[PDB]
Amino acid sequence: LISQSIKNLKGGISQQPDILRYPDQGSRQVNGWSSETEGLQKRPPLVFLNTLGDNGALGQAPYIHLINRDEHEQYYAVFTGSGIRVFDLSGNEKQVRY
Amino acid sequence: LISQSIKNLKGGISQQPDILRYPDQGSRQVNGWSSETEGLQKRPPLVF
Amino acid sequence: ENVQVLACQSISSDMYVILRNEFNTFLARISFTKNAIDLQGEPYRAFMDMKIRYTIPSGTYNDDTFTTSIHIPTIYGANFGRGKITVLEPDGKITVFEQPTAGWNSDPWLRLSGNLEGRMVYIGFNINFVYEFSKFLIKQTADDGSTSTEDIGRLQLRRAWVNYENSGTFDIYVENQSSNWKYTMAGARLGSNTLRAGRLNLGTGQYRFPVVGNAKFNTVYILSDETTPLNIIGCGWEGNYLRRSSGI
Amino acid sequence: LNLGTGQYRFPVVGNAKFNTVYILSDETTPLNIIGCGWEGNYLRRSSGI
Amino acid sequence: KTVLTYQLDGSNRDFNIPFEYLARKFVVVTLIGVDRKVLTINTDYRFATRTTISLTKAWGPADGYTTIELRRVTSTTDRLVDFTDGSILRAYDLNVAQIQTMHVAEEARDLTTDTIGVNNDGHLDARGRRIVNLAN
Amino acid sequence: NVIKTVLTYQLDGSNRDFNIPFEYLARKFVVVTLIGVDRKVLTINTDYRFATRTTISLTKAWGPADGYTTIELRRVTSTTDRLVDFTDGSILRAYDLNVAQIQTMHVAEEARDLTTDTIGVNNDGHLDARGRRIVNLANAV
Amino acid sequence: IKTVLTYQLDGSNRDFNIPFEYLARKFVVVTLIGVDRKVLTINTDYRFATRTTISLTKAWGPADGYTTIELRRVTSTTDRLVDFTDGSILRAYDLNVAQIQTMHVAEEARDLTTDTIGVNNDGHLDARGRRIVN
Amino acid sequence: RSYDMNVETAAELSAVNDILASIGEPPVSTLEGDANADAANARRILNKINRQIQSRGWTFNIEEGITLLPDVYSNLIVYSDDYLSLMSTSGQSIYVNRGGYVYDRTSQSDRFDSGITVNIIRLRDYDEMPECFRYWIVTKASRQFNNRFFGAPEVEGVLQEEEDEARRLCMEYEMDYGGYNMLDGDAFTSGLLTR
Amino acid sequence: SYDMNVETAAELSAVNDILASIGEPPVSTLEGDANADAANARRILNKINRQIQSRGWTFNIEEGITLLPDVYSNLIVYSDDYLSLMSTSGQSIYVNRGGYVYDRTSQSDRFDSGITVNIIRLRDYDEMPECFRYWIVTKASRQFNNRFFGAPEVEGVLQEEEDEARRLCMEYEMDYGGYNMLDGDAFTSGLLTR
Amino acid sequence: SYDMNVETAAELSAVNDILASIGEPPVSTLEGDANADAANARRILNKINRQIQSRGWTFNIEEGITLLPDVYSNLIVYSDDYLSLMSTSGQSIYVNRGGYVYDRTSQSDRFDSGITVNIIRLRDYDEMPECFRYWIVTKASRQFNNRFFGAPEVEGVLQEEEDEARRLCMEYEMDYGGYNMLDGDAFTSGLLTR
Repeated sequence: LISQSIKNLKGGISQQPDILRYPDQGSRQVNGWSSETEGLQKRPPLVFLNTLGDNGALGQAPYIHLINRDEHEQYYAVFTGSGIRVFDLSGNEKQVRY
Repeated sequence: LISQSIKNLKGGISQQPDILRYPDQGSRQVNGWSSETEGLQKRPPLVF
Repeated sequence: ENVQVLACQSISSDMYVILRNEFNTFLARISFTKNAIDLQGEPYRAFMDMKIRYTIPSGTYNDDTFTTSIHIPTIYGANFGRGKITVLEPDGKITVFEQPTAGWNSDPWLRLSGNLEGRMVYIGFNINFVYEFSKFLIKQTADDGSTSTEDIGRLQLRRAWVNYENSGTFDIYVENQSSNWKYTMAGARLGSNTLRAGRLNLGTGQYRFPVVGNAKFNTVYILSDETTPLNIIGCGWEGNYLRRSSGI
Repeated sequence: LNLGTGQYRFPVVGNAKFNTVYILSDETTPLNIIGCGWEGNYLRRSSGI
Repeated sequence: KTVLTYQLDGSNRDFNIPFEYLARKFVVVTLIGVDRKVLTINTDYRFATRTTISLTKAWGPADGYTTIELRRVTSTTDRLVDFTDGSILRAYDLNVAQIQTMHVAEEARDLTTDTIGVNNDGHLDARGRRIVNLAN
Repeated sequence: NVIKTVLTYQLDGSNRDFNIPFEYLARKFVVVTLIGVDRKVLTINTDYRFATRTTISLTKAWGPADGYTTIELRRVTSTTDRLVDFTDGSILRAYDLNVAQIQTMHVAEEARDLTTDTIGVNNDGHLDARGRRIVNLANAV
Repeated sequence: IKTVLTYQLDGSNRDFNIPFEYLARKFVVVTLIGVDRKVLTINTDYRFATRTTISLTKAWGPADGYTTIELRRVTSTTDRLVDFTDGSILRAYDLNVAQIQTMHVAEEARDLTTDTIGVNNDGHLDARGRRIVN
Repeated sequence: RSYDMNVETAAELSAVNDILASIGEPPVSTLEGDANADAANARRILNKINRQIQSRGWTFNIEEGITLLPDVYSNLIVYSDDYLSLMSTSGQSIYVNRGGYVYDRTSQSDRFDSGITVNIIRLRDYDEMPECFRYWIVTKASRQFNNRFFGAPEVEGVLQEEEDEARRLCMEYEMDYGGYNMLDGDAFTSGLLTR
Repeated sequence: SYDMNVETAAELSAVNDILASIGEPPVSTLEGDANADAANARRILNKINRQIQSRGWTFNIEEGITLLPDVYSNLIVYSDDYLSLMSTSGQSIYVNRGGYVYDRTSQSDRFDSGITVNIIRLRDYDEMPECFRYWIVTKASRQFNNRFFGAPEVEGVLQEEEDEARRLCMEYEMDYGGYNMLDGDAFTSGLLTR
Repeated sequence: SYDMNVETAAELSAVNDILASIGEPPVSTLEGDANADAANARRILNKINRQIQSRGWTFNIEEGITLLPDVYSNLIVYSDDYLSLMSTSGQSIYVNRGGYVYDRTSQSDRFDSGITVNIIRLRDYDEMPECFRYWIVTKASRQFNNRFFGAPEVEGVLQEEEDEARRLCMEYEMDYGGYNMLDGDAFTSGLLTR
């Protein structure tokens, strides 16, 4: 009769064979956050801020960059590929003249 | 009665004597690809 | 299921995510705050995706069917393709609505049971947590850090334990080749100063559950879709080990 | 396709020094070899060192 | 008191209900009549207050439908409470969980008094009826 | 069938101890009545005591003489007042849930008591009037 | 709807189906009424072929003297399926099983009407055969 | 809390608790559902041993002269799995089961007209058993569930002694209960003492 | 099986002594606070209380008591409090089938007017001689020390105590019963008549 | 050898108990899903089923049964279901040569009109007394615990169980056969004639 204990669950998915994985690693970890103090938790929940329009509004592949210039000047800028749509972090569109 | 297990087959050919080879090494490996995740596989095929 | 994720970028300890649906795109926020209630007045942090706090509009309740119904597009501004939506009242009451088969875009309405017209309901989809465990082999560290596992013997496993702290509603499924058993840790133990009628059931402890069989063929996964939190500190196992060929 | 995962235990019998094992495949299907074990009686008479 | 007949003469809409019920769907209203008729809810009877139902039109003795007999049929399959993993328990939850079963039992014990039943004296009172098919 | 909460044990002479098999939830929920020509319910300490957890000992011993052919000990669990009722901040104790669940089961077993009250079938294929008079009853045709 | 149902017995039918949502299994009792009540044991004579059928082994009939297979569900008041215990997680499956069992007892309490004397056309009380006793 | 409460419990459920107390783990609340393995295994080892303790014939178990009856149409009497033993009343039992039907080995007939009389050990449940045995069915199940799953040798070595004490008490139970007599109650030497 | 939903101060000192057996501090009330060990101790005390009464003892075996059938039912409830029904003379004929006494021999569950049976019935722990009250604890002090805290050296001392307790218990009735070989039995009392 | 290609619910509970013997979870069906352990358990149950029947037991040994030769062939098939053909009185003369009964003494494989032989024939596990049905499992519970999961401490307890099972089995026929020394045999029944 033998027993073993994995002290912490800090490692995430490992695709190495099971005979080679370290004790912490596991096969699947979805929607989880492996903190050091409490080993595994559920990810913090998404909180809805705003809806930014239809699916194609931002385009199939936008390049989105965050302009963190100041505490009050945090803005997101998306490049639709057809134009620029800038969003305040509260979700409010900021007009971009061209 | 003793048993031993070579955990991985990552090393390739070794021409050193058998009494000196490390456990992973082997005498011949032709058309094989020793990946870390799956130890030995067949080489990917040539595509014309 | 269908949420195409545009590039999130963390600002401080808060991550701002942009998603597609594909009916309407949104900006959402993830913040790793240990002890906060993400929305105002919410009874406990509810780990539900897309949390919104909606004060119900007056026109919704109908006396004849005795239901109060809220349109999903009105609540979020967008119709959603799939998912289970939990509506949490200010009190602990939770009503979970599974997706209409067509989607939540065919029929949007969430038909809450009572007459709620001035209540504030925190509505959101459910996050699904899945953590499979690596197979329970005997892993012995070498003199060096690398760990090697003894696979040269039969390890028949008899029990296993998950040590948790302040967590709830988790289900641990042990599946042998043909068995599929599920064991649920549901909260504080009866009689604890923690289990109370109106408070969240969050408890600390070790849940010992039986995993029986060859280690090589047994799989354990922990799955939780509930609104409550989860913590997993450690995991043990015991079991008979008998390698006949005394190695090395 | 018949592709499977497992341990195939096969009998290799005899002095280790004179036994050779080779794996040969010319088939269209893939191959993976993770580890290899062996067991066997060991008896050194002269208890060394 | 799951059953009580409210024999009313005119188109009287108001009929108070004294059996506390768990939901609207449990109180079923029929008019005692030459033929008993189950009046549907939205179309025919509406709950003015939880306590009082209020019928539309109300039929009558002049009509074939006569007296109105409302009663409680508390469903035994559709459980009002479904305990799930927290989901904070609610005091209101456990108490209602037990009240539904107490209600089913209490209204089922009146499906006997409609027959022979027992008077306070302790005697099984036939209501002046004739026992047929008996053997000596 | 059979009825497990109403038991009537014959009365002869000085047998003054009768046993209560049914699981009763409180000492006030068992009613002991001396059925005979006139039913007489007996009071908790003046007449019947509860010798053990499951035995009732009558003080006087009543026989066929005073009327009183049989004694019926039956269970009456109060449907109105719940023995334990949860509140918002209460610690949930395995005793409270247990007493609560045990009371509803008891109320439904009182439906077998309802079979005992009305005329209902006994072990034999015989409708049983269980020692009570069929009052009223009309006439013969 | 409905806990107590009776079938008809002919010599060669042995499979009868059970409508009610029985918890456990010990809870269904199968008594061959016939001329004289006779209870069937769990495996010697009748056996639960599917969750929803009770298949007799002997295939009784009137030739044996028994008609009208009566298979009714009697929930047990004493043998509770859930016993809460201190120090054990309050799982929701437990509370729900407790509530389901007590509501099953009450549901069968609602069937005693099928059990009693019975009212014929008019108010006539009826006793079909069944000589009143005591 | 009232002293005046007599409330009961599942004698079957309390037996499965005693098994899980023995191996060492917290009491499991409800046996229902085929998810928990420990309950299913502890319940099955309870059932699989219930059919052994009963199979060994004891005086109460052995019904005597029970008349099994043939089906009118096929004249064959079924041998169930609840019939732990079926043996002739007197000696040299002639009944065996062939294809699940009582067969008379001596006359080679599966067809019986009018019935057979035999000593059946019927299989009955934990709750119809004498307390003496209800202890011993559990504490024998408390060994094999300790054997097959929690193989620590030191507590099986403790528990063995208990199963043996239980056997001694169980045996004492019927030597009283059967009340068997050498010289006044048997078949042979009751007849010799007639004056 | 009767289950434990009531409390007693004299019984509370027994569960304290079963928690002493591991090395645990005494509880103060058996309220239901999540003390797994105390709960388990109450379980082992009750589970062993129903052995010590089951082994028949002289004060335990009520002799020649009449169980009365319920008049309308015509059957007698054979409850789980009746540890051993037996019979008064020989070849006891009563067995539990369902929950009711059944005459094994006459194949009848129906009785009119009762039975003289020798019944050993459950009595509370408190309603027990002090000699046994020690031994019910110190036998429970073994199995509770074997099922949760499996240390061998604190058990091997305890087993030597359980036996002493049993000796003292046995000594208790051989006085209390007062059993006479040649002047008090059924056979060789009749032979000594002059 | 008859091989296992059919299933039975009463037999399924036996393979569950052989998988309990290692410490494995119960199977639910013996479909053929790759459960090596269940397959091996079915093999050991069948392989030991053909011992317990082979050791002759009273209900197993059909006595005086007649095997009939096929009329045109003139030989009798001696199949693998016949565990022990023997003969009725002494010096059994029938042996299996090829697949047919051969008279060892008269050197003939050809028979006309049959033979009275005492045959022990294979019967299913289900067609077995409950006393043996336990012991066929708990003997298979040893060899399956010796061939795949070779732990010594869970075997040494099991061997002490196999023996108890054998005792109980042996007790079963010494009642069931009802064998009489001085009133029922062939020799000393004849001596007691007055």
